[PDB]
Amino acid sequence: GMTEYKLVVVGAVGVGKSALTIQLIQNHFVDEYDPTIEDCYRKQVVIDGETCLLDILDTAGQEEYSAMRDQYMRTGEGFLCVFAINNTKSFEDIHHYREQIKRVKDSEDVPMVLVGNKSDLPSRTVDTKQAQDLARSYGIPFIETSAKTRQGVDDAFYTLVREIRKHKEK
Ligand SMILES: Nc1nc2c(ncn2[C@@H]2O[C@H](COP(=O)(O)OP(=O)(O)O)[C@@H](O)[C@H]2O)c(=O)[nH]1
Ligand SMILES: *Sc1ccc(F)c(F)c1
Ligand SMILES: [Mg+2]
Repeated sequence: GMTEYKLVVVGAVGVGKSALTIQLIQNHFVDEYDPTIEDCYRKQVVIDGETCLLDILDTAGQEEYSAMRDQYMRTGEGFLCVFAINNTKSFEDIHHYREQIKRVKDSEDVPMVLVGNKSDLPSRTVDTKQAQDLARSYGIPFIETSAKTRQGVDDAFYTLVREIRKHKEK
């Protein structure tokens, strides 16, 4: 089979995890997608000339059993840590997600990309400089996206694949 990357999209409810994922997969923007639905998507793409399969888990937070969260964190190779630029709490929540993924994988070397979504809105509580500072402290890229306009969306996902590649070649 073609090379396969397992990606997991995490972050506070309402930040745009579903909208980002559906924009990547189906190239349209979804105004309303039930906040409580968690689903694994598949999409064949070409990244740096490489035909590959993306398995993307669009997460929805708490699970029936915490075992289920741990399972997808161990399976996942890379994580999109998403906040919304007009939501400070969602930015603060990033610390929790960073910690929890490292904790479950018991690793200090977990491919991640920090994503500030909703960049199309003038309304902004988290400046680029603040987000850049956090990503720098993690040693990971920061990308601003808009699931609505599509800006930055392929970059967010493809960068995460490239981060996974760097980990795997070690
Ligand atoms: N303006 C704007 N709205 C967005 C963007 N991404 C998501 N939304 C809206 O934010 C709300 C929550 O998005 P959703 O994808 O369901 O967030 P999730 O809970 O993280 O899965 C929905 O009403 C979306 O239409 C974006 O990039 N720009
Ligand atoms: S689509 C998917 C399901 C589970 C998982 F851990 C992933 F990384 C992707
Ligand atoms: Mg959702």
